Amino acid sequence: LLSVVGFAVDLANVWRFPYLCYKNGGGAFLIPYTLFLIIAGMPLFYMELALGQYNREGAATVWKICPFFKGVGYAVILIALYVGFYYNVIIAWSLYYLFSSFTLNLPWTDCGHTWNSPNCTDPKLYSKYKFTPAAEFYERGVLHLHESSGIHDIGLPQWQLLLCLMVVVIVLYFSLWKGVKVWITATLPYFVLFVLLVHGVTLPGASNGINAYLHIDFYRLKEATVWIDAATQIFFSLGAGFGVLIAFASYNKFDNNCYRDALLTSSINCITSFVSGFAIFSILGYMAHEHKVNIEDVATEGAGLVFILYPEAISTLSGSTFWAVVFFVMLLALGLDSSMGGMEAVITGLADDFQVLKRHRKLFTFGVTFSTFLLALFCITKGGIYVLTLLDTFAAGTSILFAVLMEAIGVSWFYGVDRFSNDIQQMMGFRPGLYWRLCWKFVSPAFLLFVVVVSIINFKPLTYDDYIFPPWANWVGWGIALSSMVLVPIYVIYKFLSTQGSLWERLAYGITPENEHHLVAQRDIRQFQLQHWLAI
Ligand SMILES: *[C@@H]1O[C@H](CO)[C@@H](O)[C@H](O)[C@H]1NC(C)=O
Repeated sequence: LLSVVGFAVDLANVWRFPYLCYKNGGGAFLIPYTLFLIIAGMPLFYMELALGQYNREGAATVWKICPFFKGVGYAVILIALYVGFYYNVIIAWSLYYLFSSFTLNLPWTDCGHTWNSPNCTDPKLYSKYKFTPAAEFYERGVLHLHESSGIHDIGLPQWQLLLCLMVVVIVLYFSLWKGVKVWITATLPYFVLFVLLVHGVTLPGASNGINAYLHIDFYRLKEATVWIDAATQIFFSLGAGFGVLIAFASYNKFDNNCYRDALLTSSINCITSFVSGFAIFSILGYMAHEHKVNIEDVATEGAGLVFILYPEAISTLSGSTFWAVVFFVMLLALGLDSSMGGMEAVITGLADDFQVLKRHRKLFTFGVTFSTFLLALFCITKGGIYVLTLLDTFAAGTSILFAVLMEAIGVSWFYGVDRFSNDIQQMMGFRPGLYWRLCWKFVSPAFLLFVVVVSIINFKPLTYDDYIFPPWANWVGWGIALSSMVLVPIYVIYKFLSTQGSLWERLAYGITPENEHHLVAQRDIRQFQLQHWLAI
């Protein structure tokens, strides 16, 4: 139970799920989330865990089972880097909020400070939500967003955010430069969410919030963005698609039970997400009651909802300083562990691939943490929330859905879901079952392909709150998405143009596992027969 709750909650469930829910309503986002967690989330979580635990390799080198698909591991490592770029910036925000939380008069309470606009209006004394003292502290006091007109005109990095990001990358380096990889980081998210839930239900005007949460709008389900949001958040919360699961299972015992691991992680994720949305909407209803505004336009739908929503919940608690310090220490440590997991996925994959990097661990981890620092300097600029939004919507998006779709395809169709079931039976001692095989070979790939094509053809232009990104920003975002999606066909063409022989024996050498290339020469290969593909 401790092992599954330690990683069942991460920075995703606590930071990204609130604004993805609020942006898409109440249960209107919890319906696709649960359907994808049961249909595609849990099966592919269990598939990645079993793959890593059996093959004993990272994300990139696990594809010695089907060599044409190593581009998928390269893609997930690139996605992990891209996501760490702004995870470190979220941790910088957590550090700045924790540092600001060490006073009796919390800064996000009144409008009497130096960062406040002349239009800062607090209820204690039909407006907009950017004129509340909490949103004024987030935008004008932390981000300094008021000094940039858009993603074209981003300023220089923010000094305080620069120091916070330096501290983050330094602690990450000193946490990863020897460690091949705890009670508080695993128990405190749930305790904080429990306190949040109970104090939210006791708040005035939060019943309107929980009703707006429990009201499921099906016209939102008839459109396509809620499903893309739910799929991407499923793969963020569970960690499938960043190479973290395969890298972490590479170190698990051979007899370890990935079935029970996946089951507990997925069930705890579903319950945690439901109660997380419940508490988030309790606070949002309280804010709509306090600010005399509608619930649908009471806060931002960007990445900074938590840093506006949770400070306002804290300011209502008794002993606001203690609870602010506790919540932001929790957020700091949680996102810190998440970013450590991502960077360790990157390092483990690229070190299992190239041994010159496995022998040189300190230099490689310095190069990894120092590349994620220079490219996170863009997200701590004055217009860095626009770059962070671009990355958040494009780094892991259609890209991660495509990567996980190709993982499913390469494990189920080309390697064999029957071979995978035999390997799983060899690890644990029991066959997966019919539901798991039908989801691995047919249900999850079909749902993921549908979500990918719908994510491409139902693309809405990128926006911040009321800021329409220029078209070139959308082109740059699609370049960010394609930079990892093209690794799969590029590597297929590279592996085909680097193997001697005729067409069919090149194909055979590229779809046969590396350890039994002996049988390729004697022409006894499974995938060239029909009984391999008709196995359901
Ligand atoms: C913001 O304050 C400025 C002060 O000159 C002025 O534009 C107005 O009072 C406020 N703007 C809006 C849109 O309320």
